[PDB]
Amino acid sequence: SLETKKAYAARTRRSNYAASLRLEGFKVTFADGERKMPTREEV
Amino acid sequence: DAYCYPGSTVLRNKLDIHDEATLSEAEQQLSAIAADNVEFSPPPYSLAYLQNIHRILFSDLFEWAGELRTVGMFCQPEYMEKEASKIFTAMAAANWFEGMERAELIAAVAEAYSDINVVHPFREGNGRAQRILFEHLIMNAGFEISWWGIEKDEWIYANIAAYNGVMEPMEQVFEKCIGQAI
Ligand SMILES: [Mg+2]
Repeated sequence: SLETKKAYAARTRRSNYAASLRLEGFKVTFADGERKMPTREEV
Repeated sequence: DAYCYPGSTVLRNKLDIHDEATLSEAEQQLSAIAADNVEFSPPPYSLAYLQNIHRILFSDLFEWAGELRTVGMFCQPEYMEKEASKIFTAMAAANWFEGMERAELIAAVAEAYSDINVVHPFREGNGRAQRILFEHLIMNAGFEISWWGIEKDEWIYANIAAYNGVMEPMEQVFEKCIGQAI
């Protein structure tokens, strides 16, 4: 269960955070949670 | 507020950003990448667990990422550790909701979410860090979780209802976000 719990979290965390951003008012859709993410290279 | 720039409402950040619009886009992007590096961890959960999530999310922008509120807003700062300890101790006494059926888990998670929300440990970013913790809480209990189950307007009203002690709107939120067993 532990290894499956970590596997489930890794599968869903990126989509869940995009949804969590939407709850805070950020203009983020479901497709944004599925997109590739850029690397950390803050401008 | 001391967390903000002098004569402004924008919080001081590591990138020296001074208007609120460009800081949200920087915060949204940089914290999203960080959210993709948070792994599920087993209980016991705690305030320090919550702080660890907040630090991972916002350490690229705020020095106080992971640190607790120093000013008031809610539970005042000097009582936040006591109040969070009460909540997490009660959650631990209930085996972190493991063994509970779906119907029971929904009512307990809804009440636990509002209780922790009243603590409000951080100057900013409380909701996002809290929901990642509740993601781990629900899948440790053994159930799927997706915040796409509700929209923003429903989420705001459920939290307002919870401020006034009415939890039924918070319960149907988790009724719609908690799914099948893993
Ligand atoms: Mg909230």
